[PDB]
Amino acid sequence: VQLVQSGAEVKKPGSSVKVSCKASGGDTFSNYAISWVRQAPGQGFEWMGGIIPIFGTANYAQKFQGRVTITADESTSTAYMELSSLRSEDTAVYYCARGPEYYDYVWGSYRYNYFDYWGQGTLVTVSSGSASAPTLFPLAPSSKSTSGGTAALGCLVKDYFPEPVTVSWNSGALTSGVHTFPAVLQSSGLYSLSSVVTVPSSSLGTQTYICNVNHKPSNTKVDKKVEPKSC
Amino acid sequence: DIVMTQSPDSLAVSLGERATINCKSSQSVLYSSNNKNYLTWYQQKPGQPPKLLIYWASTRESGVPDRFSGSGSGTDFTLTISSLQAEDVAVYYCQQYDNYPITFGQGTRLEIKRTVAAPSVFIFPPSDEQLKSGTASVVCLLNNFYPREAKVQWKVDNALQSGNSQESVTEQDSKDSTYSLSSTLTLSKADYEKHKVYACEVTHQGLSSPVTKSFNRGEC
Repeated sequence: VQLVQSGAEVKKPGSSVKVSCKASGGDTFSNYAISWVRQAPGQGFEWMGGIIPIFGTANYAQKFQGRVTITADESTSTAYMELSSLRSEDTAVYYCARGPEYYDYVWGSYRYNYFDYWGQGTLVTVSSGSASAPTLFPLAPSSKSTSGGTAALGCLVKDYFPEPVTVSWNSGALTSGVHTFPAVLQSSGLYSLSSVVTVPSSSLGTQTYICNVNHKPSNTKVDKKVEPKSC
Repeated sequence: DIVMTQSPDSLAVSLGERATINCKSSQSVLYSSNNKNYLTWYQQKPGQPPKLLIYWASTRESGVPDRFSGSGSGTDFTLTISSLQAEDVAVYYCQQYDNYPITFGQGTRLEIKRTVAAPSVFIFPPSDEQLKSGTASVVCLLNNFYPREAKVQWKVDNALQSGNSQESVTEQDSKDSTYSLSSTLTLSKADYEKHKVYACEVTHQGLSSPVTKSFNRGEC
């Protein structure tokens, strides 16, 4: 069971967004419910609504009723949540989630319960600011970043907007010892973060180290080689 | 609407010991038709979606380790993690589905205790590429320490800096229960080139006295 969502976007206040969630192995669209829940950065969760694809019937939280539509396309096993008249407060990671249904013998209806699988989430930022790609600067390994048989090196991922970025090292081949720090929103209105990795210092003359950054909101990918300091 | 309130907001527990998280609902979430509490627990790690642990208050989801247990009824619920493991570092959330709208508690962060670990301290001058652009970012890295408290001070030509650095800390790492921190000092190119000696001074419980890492601008 796998739920794959559309990518992160920046949207202007007053616009609409449509987020997709595709299920792949359908049991899901035939026997389950699909819900949308959002999470503002640094906070908890709000259910927006859900649908039972085989019936086409959808319920929504009062606070979104009139402004949100959830649909589901059984031939593409894809569900969608369209949210209109976007406001700053709609900035959040939007998750689709699947769960089973139970029958309510008093309502005479199938109802949503717990969610058993969640998709990876889609960060939608509502802002009048335009998207901007990051610039990558090296954090070159040197005598001042080595200890014992270990060296630290990294990537400064500077001046992008909005979140998120994905940072990988060597196309995802290097994962051990990596720390990618949380971004800070700078006075300029742009984000920055560093990503660092510790490696054997004995590797520096022979192993290539590339920082790979993907910034979906500006449709940019950047790769930067990080080489040891040479005097 | 049902308000879900978790307690405590954060806890730190020793490995192999018991962690207890509470959740209280503003009204009963006991569904009479089948006499089940419509109360669920989820685990969320950073950058990751939530994962189901327990439903109907006390039924474990298939694949979930038996050290996870749920109990309670009506309005008062507990998630108990026995024999706590490193991989249990996460934020835990309760959720009700008795009443529409479905509602969630605000999360409880669980962190783990461990022995003191001093940071390894590293420094990075700004790149020549960045300086060409008019700005200098100088980065001081405090790698793999515990506990999270540390003092980090920049000195530029021996003058303590104020208001021009920014600190970011990672969430606790499952592999060794440590934190890492980046301190970035930002200067204009013109200010960066007025001074020579750049230093970051780190004080931590694991260091018998504060550690300074420094460089001289322009030097090997």
